[PDB]
Amino acid sequence: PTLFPEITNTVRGRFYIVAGIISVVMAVASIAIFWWIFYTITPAPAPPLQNPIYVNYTQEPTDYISAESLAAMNAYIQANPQPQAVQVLKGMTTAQISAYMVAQVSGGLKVDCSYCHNIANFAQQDGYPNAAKKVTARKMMLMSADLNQNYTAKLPASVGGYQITCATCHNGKAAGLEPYPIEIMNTLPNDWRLPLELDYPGGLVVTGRKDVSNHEVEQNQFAMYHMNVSMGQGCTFCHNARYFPSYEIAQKNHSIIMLQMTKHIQETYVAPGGRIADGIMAGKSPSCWLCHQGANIPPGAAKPGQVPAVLSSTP
Amino acid sequence: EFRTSVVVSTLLGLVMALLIHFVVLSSGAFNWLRA
Amino acid sequence: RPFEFRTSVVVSTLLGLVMALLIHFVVLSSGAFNWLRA
Amino acid sequence: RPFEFRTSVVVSTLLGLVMALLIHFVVLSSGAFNWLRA
Amino acid sequence: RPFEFRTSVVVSTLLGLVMALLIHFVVLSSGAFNWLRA
Amino acid sequence: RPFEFRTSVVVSTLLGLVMALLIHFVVLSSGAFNWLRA
Amino acid sequence: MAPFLMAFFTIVLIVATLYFLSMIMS
Amino acid sequence: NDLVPDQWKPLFNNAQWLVHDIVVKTIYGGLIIAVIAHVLCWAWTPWIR
Amino acid sequence: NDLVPDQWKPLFNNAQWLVHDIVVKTIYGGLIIAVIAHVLCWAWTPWIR
Amino acid sequence: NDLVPDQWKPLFNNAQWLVHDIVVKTIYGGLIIAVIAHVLCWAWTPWIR
Amino acid sequence: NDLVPDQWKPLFNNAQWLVHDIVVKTIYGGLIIAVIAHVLCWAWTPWIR
Ligand code: BCL
Ligand code: BCL
Ligand code: BCL
Ligand code: BCL
Ligand code: BCL
Ligand code: BCL
Ligand code: BCL
Ligand code: HEM
Ligand code: HEM
Ligand SMILES: CC(C)=CCC/C(C)=C/C=C/C(C)=C/C=C/C(C)=C/C=C/C=C(C)/C=C/C=C(C)/C=C/C1=C(C)C(=O)CCC1(C)C
Ligand SMILES: CC(C)=CCC\C(C)=C/C=C\C(C)=C\C=C\C(C)=C\C=C\C=C(C)\C=C\C=C(C)\C=C\C1=C(C)C(=O)CCC1(C)C
Repeated sequence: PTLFPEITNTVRGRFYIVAGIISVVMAVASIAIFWWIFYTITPAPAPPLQNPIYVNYTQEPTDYISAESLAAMNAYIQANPQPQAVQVLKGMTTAQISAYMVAQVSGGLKVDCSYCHNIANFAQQDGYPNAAKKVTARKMMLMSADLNQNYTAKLPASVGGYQITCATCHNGKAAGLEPYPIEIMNTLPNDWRLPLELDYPGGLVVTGRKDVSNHEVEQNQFAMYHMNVSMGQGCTFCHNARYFPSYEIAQKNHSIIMLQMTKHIQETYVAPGGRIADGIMAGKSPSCWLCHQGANIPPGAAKPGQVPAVLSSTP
Repeated sequence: EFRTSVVVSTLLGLVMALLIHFVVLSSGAFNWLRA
Repeated sequence: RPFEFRTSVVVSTLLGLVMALLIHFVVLSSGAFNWLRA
Repeated sequence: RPFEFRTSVVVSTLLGLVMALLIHFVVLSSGAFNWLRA
Repeated sequence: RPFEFRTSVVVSTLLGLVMALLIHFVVLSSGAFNWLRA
Repeated sequence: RPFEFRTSVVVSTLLGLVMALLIHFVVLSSGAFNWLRA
Repeated sequence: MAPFLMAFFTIVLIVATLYFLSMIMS
Repeated sequence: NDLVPDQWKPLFNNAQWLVHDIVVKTIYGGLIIAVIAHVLCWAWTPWIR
Repeated sequence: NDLVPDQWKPLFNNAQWLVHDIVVKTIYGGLIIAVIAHVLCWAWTPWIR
Repeated sequence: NDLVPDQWKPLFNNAQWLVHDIVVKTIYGGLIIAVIAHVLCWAWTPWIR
Repeated sequence: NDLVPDQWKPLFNNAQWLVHDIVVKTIYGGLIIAVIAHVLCWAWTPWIR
């Protein structure tokens, strides 16, 4: 009893039913078993870091700190209770100074205290071969305070209260800090560097200028793709792409503050009247990548209220 | 056609094998090729 | 026949060459062997 | 006849040349041998 | 005749010229010789 | 005849001109000679 | 009870398939 | 279709039957190898856990 | 197709059978070499660990 | 196709056999040279280590 | 093709044989010059080091 005798009686047509059924279940089993395998063997995307001090940077494998150094540190706190000859870091007990120095200062550099002072006497300034590193670190703390009070303060609270600290630029490396690594120079010229020469509230402006051409537009686009890499959110993160001169998105204003801040870093600290002398940071001109590292908020940026008050955006 | 089913099944199997190998190797779950 | 022998030969040889290249490149890039200074 | 001899010759010769170039490049770029100031 | 002699001549001559140019350029760019201020 | 004389003439003349231009440009760009303001 | 129900509905699919394919394959 | 069983004569040519036999035996060998590979990979690292 | 066994006569030409024999022997030699290469690479650095 | 052995007569022309002989001898010479080059490069700098 | 040896008569025309002789002698001269150039460049700066 059938109405499709060419489909249910004849072996060729009768076979077509089984063929279709088997192909449908074969394709479904294909897709289902693939996605099953993929979801069972693939690890869960790593849980987002939750450290009290930092945004997404952790210092806590603190193996880099010798035992002799942590031992002498708590001994020093036990005996010396207020700090002795602090030049920055004015409002902190030697216990808080010590906790900050291990969590943020050496936790940002991932180095022992013997990297910067003699562990017998944390207080002595020029009694050891590594005193130059301590004066460099003190000047860097001054620089951090200056960047926090003079550029992070101008950013609204909607951004957050995140403050620049050691791990913000060092990210676990004491020396050998490389802004502009080869990872972020994918389609840019490898020689290209951020043009901190210009006056930045209007330095890369190109639209309708008529006194520039595609060469300046190309320089502008190199800088803008550098910002794209430094903050992975792409090009509309601070632009309404229908009109780039527009300040619609308000991350373009934060970026103006940040451009002024990195220009200030280069002019005041990288090369104050020449980088060879009287200049910290080893002639390493800054980049947005140096601390943002592919995030809109730098991973090594400290959460609001975690840096000392002297280094804070508001002191 | 039997040739069509053979082509489709063989290509699906090869694509599946490559996909599963790549998913398993990228997962870093099994200790294969220093993972 | 369902398949010309020349077609099967071309397909099998090309698949084998592509797979040899792919596996060599995956193994080289893995850095798991210390071959060619790894 | 499954395969013209001229076709097999062209394919084999081109494959050999491409593979020689590829292997030379890979070995030279590896920096694993001091060939050509490496 | 599997291969016209003119075809083999064209292919061999072009391959030789391309290879001579490629090897010259690789050797000159290597800076390994001090030729033409290298 | 395998090779028309006109064809060989065209090919040889074009190859020679291209090679002369290429070598001149490589030598001039090398800055190794102090010719045309180095 | 979801695994129970998915198994239930797949076996009803299969048994339905055996029944009417048995008729078609008669 | 002389070598084909009369059940499958409407579907299989004479040459298609031999190639089908090769395909079936290859699929069976590959299935045995796949079962062995899965048992070995399970004894090594269970993926279900 | 005389040289071909009558089992494979529906599939293989006379010339295709000789080329298939070459392909089979090449695949077998390559398989032996591949097994040797895998044993050597395992004795050198085991990839499964 | 007289010069061709009767085994390979279905595959090789008379002229294709001579060119094949040249190709085979060239491949063999290149193989010997490649083996020598590999032994020399190994004695110089082993790549497997 | 009277000038061609009967071994290569299936492959070479009468005119193609003379051009082939020119090509062979040119390749040999170029090979001698290339060997001399390589020996000179090695005596100057060894690239293998
Ligand atoms: C390590 C364990 C991993 C995993 C990794 C893999 C990998 C890796 C593979 C599979 C593949 C499969 N897995 Mg799985 N699999 C896992 C968990 C599962 C689970 C389960 C719920 O846990 C299931 C049901 C399956 C199910 C399956 C089937 C879909 C398939 C194996 C049989 C098959 O149909 O193809 C059988 C295969 C054949 C019939 C092909 C035969 C081919 C012949 C042998 C040629 C082989 C190529 C040969 C080298 C070429 C030589 C040619 C020369 C010219 C001579 N996997 C876990 C997570 N799974 C295999 C697959 O093929 O996917 C389609 C495969 O690639
Ligand atoms: C890559 C594909 C190559 C090819 C490679 C081979 C190889 C190799 C062989 C053949 C052989 C055969 N091929 Mg063929 N063959 C090709 C193209 C063709 C075509 C085509 C459409 O034109 C046809 C019709 C054939 C037909 C045939 C028959 C003449 C013959 C017998 C097969 C058989 O009975 O299988 C039945 C047997 C099986 C299906 C076994 C299945 C094996 C599975 C994969 C298990 C393998 C176990 C494995 C070896 C163990 C792994 C252990 C590891 C070492 C750890 N081939 C293509 C070009 N062919 C066989 C031969 O001639 O014998 C001398 C054989 O050795
Ligand atoms: C070092 C160990 C690495 C690894 C690296 C490689 C590399 C590298 C290769 C493979 C390849 C293969 N590996 Mg593996 N392999 C590993 C782990 C595994 C494991 C396992 C679960 O652990 C498995 C099952 C396999 C399985 C395999 C097969 C897919 C294949 C070898 C047999 C094959 O079919 O091709 C057999 C190959 C042939 C039949 C080709 C024969 C070709 C002939 C001999 C010509 C060779 C070219 C010749 C130089 C040209 C000369 C021409 C001149 C004109 C004369 N590998 C580990 C991780 N594997 C090989 C492959 O070919 O992939 C397809 C290969 O390239
Ligand atoms: C790159 C391909 C070249 C070519 C290169 C060769 C070479 C080289 C040879 C032949 C030879 C043969 N070729 Mg041929 N051949 C070509 C094109 C063709 C064509 C074509 C469709 O027109 C045909 C029909 C043939 C047919 C043939 C027969 C006339 C003859 C015998 C083969 C045989 O029996 O294999 C059976 C043998 C095998 C299949 C063995 C398989 C070998 C595997 C790879 C194992 C190798 C082991 C390896 C040497 C050890 C490695 C160790 C390392 C040193 C560490 N050739 C193309 C142009 N041919 C052979 C010859 O004439 O003998 C004088 C041979 O020497
Ligand atoms: C230095 C050692 C490097 C390395 C660098 C290279 C380089 C470099 C090459 C190879 C090439 C090859 N290597 Mg290796 N190789 C290494 C490690 C390996 C290993 C191993 C697991 O360790 C293996 C198995 C191989 C395997 C191989 C084969 C794929 C191949 C050599 C034989 C071949 O088939 O072509 C044999 C080659 C021939 C038959 C061609 C013959 C050509 C004739 C002689 C003409 C030559 C050109 C001539 C100048 C033109 C003159 C014309 C004028 C008109 C007269 N290499 C290490 C890492 N290898 C060679 C290759 O050719 O790749 C295809 C090659 O180019
Ligand atoms: C300085 C040493 C450098 C180097 C630089 C070069 C340079 C440079 C060249 C080569 C070239 C070659 N080198 Mg090398 N070579 C080096 C290391 C090596 C090594 C080795 C493992 O170390 C090897 C094996 C080779 C191998 C080779 C061969 C591929 C080739 C030379 C012979 C050949 O086939 O062409 C032989 C060449 C001929 C037969 C062409 C003959 C042409 C005739 C003579 C016309 C010449 C043009 C003439 C001016 C035109 C006049 C026309 C007027 C109308 C009259 N080189 C080191 C690194 N090598 C040469 C080559 O040609 O590449 C294909 C070349 O260009
Ligand atoms: C300054 C030295 C530079 C250098 C710069 C150049 C320059 C520059 C050139 C060459 C060119 C050549 N050089 Mg060099 N060369 C150097 C080092 C080398 C070395 C060596 C290993 O050191 C070698 C082997 C060579 C080899 C060569 C040959 C490839 C070639 C010269 C002969 C040739 O074939 O063309 C011979 C040329 C002819 C037969 C063409 C004759 C054309 C006639 C005379 C017409 C000329 C144009 C005329 C003005 C038109 C008038 C028409 C009016 C209607 C009347 N050079 C150093 C680095 N070399 C020349 C060349 O032509 O490249 C192909 C050339 O252009
Ligand atoms: C946090 C207050 C802070 C400290 C401390 C600090 C220290 C420090 C040292 C000791 C060096 C020299 C390391 C060496 O071995 O040479 C150093 C160098 C660089 N720093 Fe720094 N630094 C601190 C904070 C910051 C911040 C917030 C930035 C980013 C603007 C920054 C940047 C740099 C750079 C660049 C260098 C040069 C690295 C080089 O390549 O040697 N530091 N800092
Ligand atoms: C996307 C990759 C991208 C593009 C494209 C882009 C374009 C662009 C133009 C054309 C200008 C000049 C416009 C003008 O006339 O005012 C411009 C200037 C700025 N941009 Fe930009 N920009 C792109 C990406 C980004 C990203 C991701 C940021 C923010 C992180 C950003 C920011 C800025 C800022 C600030 C300016 C003003 C600079 C100036 O000197 O006034 N852009 N961009
Ligand atoms: C990351 C890494 C390292 C990856 C690598 C791992 C892998 C996958 C390696 C792959 C290896 C493979 C696949 C090698 C393949 C080599 C081949 C095919 C060589 C061919 C030789 C062919 C040759 C010699 C052909 C010669 C031709 C000749 C002599 C021509 C001759 C001629 C022809 C034909 C004529 O008209 C007339 C006569 C004349 C002599 C002029
Ligand atoms: C990245 C990771 C981890 C991947 C995991 C792995 C996965 C996913 C799949 C793994 C393996 C797969 C899919 C392997 C496939 C292997 C094949 C197809 C080999 C073919 C060999 C074919 C061969 C030897 C063919 C030889 C052909 C020859 C000798 C030709 C001969 C000839 C032909 C045919 C002619 O006319 C005449 C000329 C001549 C006689 C020379």
